[PDB]
Amino acid sequence: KLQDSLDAGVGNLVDADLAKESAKLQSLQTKQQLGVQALSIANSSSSAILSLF
Amino acid sequence: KLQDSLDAGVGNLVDADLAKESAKLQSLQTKQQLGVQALSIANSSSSAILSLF
Repeated sequence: KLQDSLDAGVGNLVDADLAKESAKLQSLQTKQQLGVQALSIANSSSSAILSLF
Repeated sequence: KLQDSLDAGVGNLVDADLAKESAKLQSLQTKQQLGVQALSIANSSSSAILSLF
């Protein structure tokens, strides 16, 4: 019984809550795609100077 | 485990950060179009002498 309670306590300390991690995974992937699009916009923004001459 | 760690370290030493490279590609290409236009404006400048005489 003592070894069982000790394993359960170590698990309470280290083990992760996978549901919260799945939520942050989805939000972060969507944020990454938005960041790639924002980077493409930032590259495209320079082009307007080209036509001025 | 040691093989994987050594490979990851060499990869840190040599791998490129591609997103900054795409941004450099865009800014550089725009710089070439503007520079070609500047070279054309430069070639234009000598024309006025034919009118002056």
